Amino acid sequence: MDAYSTRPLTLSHGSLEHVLLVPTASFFIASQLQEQFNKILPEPTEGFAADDEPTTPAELVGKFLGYVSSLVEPSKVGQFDQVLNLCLTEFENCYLEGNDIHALAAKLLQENDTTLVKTKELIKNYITARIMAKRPQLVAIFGGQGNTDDYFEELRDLYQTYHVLVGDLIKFSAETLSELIRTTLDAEKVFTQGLNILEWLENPSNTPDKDYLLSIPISCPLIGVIQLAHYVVTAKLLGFTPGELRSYLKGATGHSQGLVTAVAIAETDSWESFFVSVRKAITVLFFIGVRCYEAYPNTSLPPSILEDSLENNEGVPSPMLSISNLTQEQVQDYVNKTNSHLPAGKQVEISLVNGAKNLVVSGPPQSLYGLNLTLRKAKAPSGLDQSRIPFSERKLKFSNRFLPVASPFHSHLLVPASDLINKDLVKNNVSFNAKDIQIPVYDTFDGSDLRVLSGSISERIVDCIIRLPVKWETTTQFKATHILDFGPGGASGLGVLTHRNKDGTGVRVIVAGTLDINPDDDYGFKQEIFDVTSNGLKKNPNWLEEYHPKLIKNKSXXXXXXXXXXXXXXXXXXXXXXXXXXXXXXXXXXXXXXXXXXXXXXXXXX
Repeated sequence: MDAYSTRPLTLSHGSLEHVLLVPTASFFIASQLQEQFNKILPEPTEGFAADDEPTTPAELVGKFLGYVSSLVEPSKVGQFDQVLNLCLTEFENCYLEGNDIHALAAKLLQENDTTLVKTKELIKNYITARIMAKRPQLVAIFGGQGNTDDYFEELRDLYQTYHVLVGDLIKFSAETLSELIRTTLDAEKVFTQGLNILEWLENPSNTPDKDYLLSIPISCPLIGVIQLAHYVVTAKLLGFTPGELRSYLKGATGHSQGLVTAVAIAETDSWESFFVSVRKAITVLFFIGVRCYEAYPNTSLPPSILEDSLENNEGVPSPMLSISNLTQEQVQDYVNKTNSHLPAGKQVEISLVNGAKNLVVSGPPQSLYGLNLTLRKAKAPSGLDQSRIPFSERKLKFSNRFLPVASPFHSHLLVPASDLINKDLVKNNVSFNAKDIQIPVYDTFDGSDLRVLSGSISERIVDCIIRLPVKWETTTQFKATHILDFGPGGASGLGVLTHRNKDGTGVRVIVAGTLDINPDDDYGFKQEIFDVTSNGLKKNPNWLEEYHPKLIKNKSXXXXXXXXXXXXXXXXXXXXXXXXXXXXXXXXXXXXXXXXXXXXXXXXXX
């Protein structure tokens, strides 16, 4: 038959072995849902309604037959089992020819209309119907506590897009976190919304409110599942085990809420050493959030503070505030004045030095709001001063919107949860952290190899989160060519903010999403291809320093140009060219042939 509706493509007439089963296909995608989709095709042509490109209905039929299919592996009768295979195999050498159809997402971003939200289904209509009852240098960086204001819906846009690669691990894990609530007693009263996360995925109706999805021991453990499930995605996409992913690594160093996710994943060989090492990751972040929340509880803020936080567009004043693009220890004076008027119980300290400019500060939120008060002083409303002597008298610029962390990590006041949680991690049998880490993971501060046990390493894991300053620049210090990210949420989580720090080097690609913004950090399809290694600028080694010989060996002649306008005017600049220079000559009053016949009054003496 044919892939109809104005862009025809063949779907094999089987000569009475498959011509008889297509009447159970031909009207079947001729539903009114595909037939009210086709009067929109003449005048507002193909803005919607796939058939926008002739692959898009053949995968929509490849959706539809495979989704009203047998739907079970003890297969409902072979009608809805075998013609799926031919409706796969026909496509299998029609538009990919090997090369793993995430490359066809690059083909969708180069040939037809620029759709991504449509592209996500034709991933899913392939890969889910791929499993319907037939047919089975690198530095990793882990995110966590990013600038990602939902932190959960990307898992919702993981389970929705992917059902093959993630449906296994959730059945263990989503039970397992609910299998931990009764263990530590009175953590239930810390967890007053219940941990059946499955129905949060099953419906957006009783998916809970996002701020209480933003409460810390809801945010911190599931984010690690996203930085675990995507690692199974590429293992399932590249046909690999995690050891075959751990074989192809040289970095594997991530942020605070993903460093310990990178810790257990380095000593992970099999799929069978996987889920036993997932419990290294569940029982930390579950216990991490429950210990610090008891140390500093959330309080309802005085709403007198809540007004002026809106006019400066700082958002909710949640106790984590970063600054933008000032040099350090200027603002420490403003810390020094505020910590002077503060008593000892609520003094304020700077957590992070992430990047050369941005500095994260954590502490009590009133005093964090109190820091804004003197930082609303010395701050311009962004008026232009590059006209009159910018680099001598400037009033500077800021951007200090808040961060939605509901427990002030990397601080000093939250000491007793540190020594308490490692008792809790002693309590269950998982605190080995032996030498079995293969890839040299670097620290979130001063990246030692960390196979220097007699550290009892599942004790360092927590003061690295709640005690320690990070200084993220010296965390990297790599020798790579490209960099993995597993940023939990968008093209925003700790990949773009790392990108300023490195130059002359990698064009790093992340796994989450399929967007692009510029040919700087493009992603979506570099994980699943061949014969296209984009290594961009080497602005150091490449473009550096060289003089140069002639055809018969000279020196070029010596790069230092010269061209003024009140000295150079005549044949007394001719001698300036006589030694070794790049002489220019203009602005000689009149241009009425005088200084023009005079050009050859120094061109013959040149």
